[PDB]
Amino acid sequence: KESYAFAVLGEPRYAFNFNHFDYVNPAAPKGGQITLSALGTFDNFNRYALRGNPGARTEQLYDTLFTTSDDEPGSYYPLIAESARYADDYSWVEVAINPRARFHDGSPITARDVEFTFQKFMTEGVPQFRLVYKGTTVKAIAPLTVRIELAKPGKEDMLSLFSLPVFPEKYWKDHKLSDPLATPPLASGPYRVTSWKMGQNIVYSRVKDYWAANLPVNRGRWNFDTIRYDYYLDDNVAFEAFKAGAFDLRMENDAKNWATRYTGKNFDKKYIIKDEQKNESAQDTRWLAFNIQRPVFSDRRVREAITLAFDFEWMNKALFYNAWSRTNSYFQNTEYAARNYPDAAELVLLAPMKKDLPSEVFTQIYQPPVSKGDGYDRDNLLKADKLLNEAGWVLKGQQRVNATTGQPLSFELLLPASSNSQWVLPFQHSLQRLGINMDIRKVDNSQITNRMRSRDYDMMPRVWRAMPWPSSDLQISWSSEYINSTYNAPGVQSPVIDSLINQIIAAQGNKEKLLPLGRALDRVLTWNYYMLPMWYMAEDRLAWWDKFSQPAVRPVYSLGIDTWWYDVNKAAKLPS
Amino acid sequence: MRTGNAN
Repeated sequence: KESYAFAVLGEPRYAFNFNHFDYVNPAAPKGGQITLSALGTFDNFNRYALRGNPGARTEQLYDTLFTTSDDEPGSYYPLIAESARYADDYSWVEVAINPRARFHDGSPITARDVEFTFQKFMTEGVPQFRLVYKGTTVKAIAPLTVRIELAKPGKEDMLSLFSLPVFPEKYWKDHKLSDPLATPPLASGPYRVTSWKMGQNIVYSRVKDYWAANLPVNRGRWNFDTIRYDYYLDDNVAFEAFKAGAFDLRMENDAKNWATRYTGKNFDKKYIIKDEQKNESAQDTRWLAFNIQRPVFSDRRVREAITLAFDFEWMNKALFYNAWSRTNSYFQNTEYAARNYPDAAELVLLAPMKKDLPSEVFTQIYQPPVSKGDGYDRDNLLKADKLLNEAGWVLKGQQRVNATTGQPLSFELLLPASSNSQWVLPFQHSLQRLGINMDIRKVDNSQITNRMRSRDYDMMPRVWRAMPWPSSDLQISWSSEYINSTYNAPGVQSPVIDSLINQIIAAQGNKEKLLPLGRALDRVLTWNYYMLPMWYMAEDRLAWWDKFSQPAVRPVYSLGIDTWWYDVNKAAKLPS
Repeated sequence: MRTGNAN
């Protein structure tokens, strides 16, 4: 009925005596600069717009009603809100707003601003928002009390509204949410944009009189006076800039960099620290999306064949120092991954749709193709050939052509110019040995963003962000009605997916019913070969210039850079 | 993501 803390599943870790998180130093000193890289470019400051390339960190301009801890999958703690009263089914909540809550101009954050914000997303926001919150109302029932009512139960959908940025009506009444912003909006978080150069840098300054600096969720965080993002057109130029000291911190995503290029005077003299930690929670995964709305990838057999042409064991051994693990799940390294045979609860979910399922969903555990790693896997390439031929794509000369029409089998791989892409030519070569032509097109960050959003590609790389439980967000990425959300990478509209996700969205907060539902969905998504699995590693590889100190404990779901601070003694030992 | 478009 009344609480200070919420959890999507289970109970919140910091439900009692909450003074600060475990993964901060509450005494961390304020001051100093951290300089970071970003790849590509940006052209505006509105993260929530229908178009444009928003600046680094422009999704954290605003405080929210509650904020999530970084050492838990989905637990919410007071930020702008102090507390909430609620129905046992979470279908309604009355949120008490902290009377100290202020925007950067020193004006109050009120229940009206929250009501205004919800209506703003509903009428000018991304089209998925009004679809998800279609039966929902958000009303200021008192100056500092906002009442949220859902039309149907959705504990996660309710808690997700706690993460909505709270906009100041006084500013946003004059700007459409759907339009990009050439200058930063009036905001409220612990850092404000203070200068920038369009497409090149953004500087954030710590708000020194931030109203919430001493809330428990904020203690020991937001330590740096300045956070600077410099933009680099590709990762090789950024990595060389890092080694020369042009920015302070690097997340290393290239296996060859890590294995062979962390060398030179700066490492010998220990000006740069390098660190590698096993990461035991849910994992981001890389994939290549097949646009299944294009005729070239409409047939599951052709998608299966092209997958067989991707020689991961060769790439890992010859190119990547054995660093990577093969992606094999949409719930990678969680309990929701379909890594065993369906149990009885899964078959109750699955058997009704047997006619619309690959039969392997019932008989086999999904395993991406394995080669011996020698190059030229003959079993896998012969199977690819067999499947292509069945789908009507047959060799005429050295080229695969449609058996009916004589059209060559050809597609374009769309790539960001900014990425390393060492796997691309070997994949192209493998495809060429099957008679498949893959054109490579590298484009800038603004073209890539636009085309990724509109699905104007045959194939492109996509990251599937870690999903620690089967979230109601899955509908946005996979359900037919959300096809134009920008998150449905293959273009799939399936009644099987829809039905399993409708079940999931009706079981929000219920781990017992979500376990077999997540596994079931995982079998459907994987066995349809909607995307070509690439790789991940359960290990964070970080390097930084030795000017920082860190809390003893690192959070489970993030690197915790926002808990670091500038260490004047370590920094004094580095050259200019 | 319910509030913004991909990246």
